[PDB]
Amino acid sequence: SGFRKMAFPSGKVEGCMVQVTCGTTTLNGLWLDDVVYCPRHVICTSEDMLNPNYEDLLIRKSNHNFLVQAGNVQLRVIGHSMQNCVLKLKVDTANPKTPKYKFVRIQPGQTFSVLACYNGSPSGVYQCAMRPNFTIKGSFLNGSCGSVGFNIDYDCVSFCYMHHMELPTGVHAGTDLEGNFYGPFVDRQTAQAAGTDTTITVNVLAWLYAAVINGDRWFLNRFTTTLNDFNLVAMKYNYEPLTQDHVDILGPLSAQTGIAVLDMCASLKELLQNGMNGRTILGSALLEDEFTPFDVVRQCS
Amino acid sequence: SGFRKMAFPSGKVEGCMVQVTCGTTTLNGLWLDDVVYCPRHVICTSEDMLNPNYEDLLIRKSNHNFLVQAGNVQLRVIGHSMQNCVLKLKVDTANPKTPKYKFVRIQPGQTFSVLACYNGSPSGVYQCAMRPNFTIKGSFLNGSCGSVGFNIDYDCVSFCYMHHMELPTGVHAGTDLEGNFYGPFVDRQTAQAAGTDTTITVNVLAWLYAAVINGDRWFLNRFTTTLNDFNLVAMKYNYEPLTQDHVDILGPLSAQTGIAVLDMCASLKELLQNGMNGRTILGSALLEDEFTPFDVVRQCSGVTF
Ligand SMILES: *[C@H](O)[C@H](CC(C)C)NC(=O)[C@H](CC(C)C)NC(=O)[C@H](CC(C)C)NC(=O)OCc1ccccc1
Ligand SMILES: *[C@H](O)[C@H](CC(C)C)NC(=O)[C@H](CC(C)C)NC(=O)[C@H](CC(C)C)NC(=O)OCc1ccccc1
Ligand SMILES: [Cl-]
Ligand code: NA
Repeated sequence: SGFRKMAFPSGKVEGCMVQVTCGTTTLNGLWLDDVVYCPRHVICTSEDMLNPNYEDLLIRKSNHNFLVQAGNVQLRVIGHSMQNCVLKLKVDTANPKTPKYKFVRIQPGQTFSVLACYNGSPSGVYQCAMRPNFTIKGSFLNGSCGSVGFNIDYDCVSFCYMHHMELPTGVHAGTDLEGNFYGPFVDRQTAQAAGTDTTITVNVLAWLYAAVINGDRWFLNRFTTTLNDFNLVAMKYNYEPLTQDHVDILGPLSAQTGIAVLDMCASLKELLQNGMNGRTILGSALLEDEFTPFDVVRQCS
Repeated sequence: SGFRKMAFPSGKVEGCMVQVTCGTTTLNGLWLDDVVYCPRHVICTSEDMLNPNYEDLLIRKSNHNFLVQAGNVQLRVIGHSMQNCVLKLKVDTANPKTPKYKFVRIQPGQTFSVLACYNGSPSGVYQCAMRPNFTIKGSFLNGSCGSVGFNIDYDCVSFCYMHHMELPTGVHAGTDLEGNFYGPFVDRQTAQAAGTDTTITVNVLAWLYAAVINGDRWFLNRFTTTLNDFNLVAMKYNYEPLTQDHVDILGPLSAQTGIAVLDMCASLKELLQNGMNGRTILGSALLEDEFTPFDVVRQCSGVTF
């Protein structure tokens, strides 16, 4: 029993983290096989942070301009290429610690673990979710760029996020490992702002099911709702629409608890209307939306 | 910016986890040098778990009764002994992945990372605190026994917890790596309960400092209090007493933010007596007490391991 925000063990990723320095900028890179992936803005200077021409900056670089350090070992760069907003540095040695891995681009509402790193060394590991507005709510300081997000279902590391930037509300933006930003952001210091964020409804429902699995029922009620009436109410609290895909996805947790999905929607409706009246659910006084249905099944079963 | 419940990187510990099987019970062990440590109740039967005489149950056991698997490799047990509630299985091979480590016993209010494991395979990592009632609010399923808690201090892993059991409220109990239970618990399936818990005051104060450092300031006020006055409020609201040593420990955060501890205590006093008036702090509608002062300084300064 118990329910915690649980990250994947980070050791398979720790063994991939390196430090990349170009000029006076240092950040982190991800060393897989004979390639180091990092944010391409490591090649910016303080003059071209607003409108960098990355193609023009990179053609001027020599391999020896990139200083890549893996623990105490300098790696030798022997070539390079840019893919969207990620730089791929070819090195003369393959990482002997390369795990089984893949690259996946995730959808809003998905969760992943972040291994926050500075100067190529790990600081800690935590769980995040891709918000509906394509930001994440991380914990990142100066130097954290190139830190990655990942899942490790089974024995394979799925890399889904590389950190690039912080926006004015203190939230974070980045790319997949093919260098495509999540959301409309660009790796330029021109004014940008995250959209109004919303709550990941399907994830809240999953967590309410987790609460029932863990022995709590105080928030249930005798009512039900149609899907459309649920979405008309949830709208008014800045909740994301619940789709029929989401209802299907909750089917297994529904079967395990005996609570029909639309009956759980009626419970959520009442919680939005009433609040918790001094009670908690799974140790929280707010409705939690950074556990997916898959996460709940992973941790409870 | 940002502030998250953050665990230590777990790689040094992942290389130490093994599977231990005795009879029909399988749980986890910790392989360090040429010893595997695991809960002694691995030796208990389905027919005999209510009032075990562990002394007597182990002499019947011999070495090849314990099946130890590191990944897909069997380790040969060559000796066995008991220390308090932990079994020590001597194996024929030293763990080549043994990190720099030590065994430590922590105090209530201290936090640590838990590497939850099943069948010798790490499955997840999360941050916990030793509650004042000596339980932890973990997440553990059948087969999780022998999962370990730890901190990292520079390059050294400090192991502080091994998981043994679940209490009726859904909270968890275990031992240090010398086999001493935390709390007034015993390793048998007799009636036991967690005591009434309290809130870890010095940790709440640390988390309020983290909030200020991240720009959440609405709860600050002009007032100050004294240690004596605040501790009466703390007692009243089932908060742990605040000692002068706690005040000194928070000193750094006090200097950095310009809010003296007794200044911040007057904020916490007001949040206890009046509540949050609908607002949140660092994304929480409750007062969070599982960040230590060290945890806050570490995360807010980017310390690495
Ligand atoms: C890499 O380690 C670092 C991580 C941050 C968490 C500090 N990223 C950057 O420095 C990044 C480089 C640019 C070229 C992508 N810049 C930012 O993240 C920057 C904030 C820094 C200076 C603290 N954000 C930014 O420029 O956002 C756009 C913007 C500009 C002006 C007004 C609003 C928004
Ligand atoms: C080890 O994998 C496992 C971890 C649990 C989280 C499943 N530990 C046990 O099975 C443990 C062994 C005993 C000898 C300490 N037993 C328990 O933890 C047990 C709950 C299990 C069956 C889920 N709880 C227990 O013994 O609590 C005391 C108790 C018993 C009966 C009535 C009141 C209190
Ligand atoms: Cl996805
Ligand atoms: Na004050």
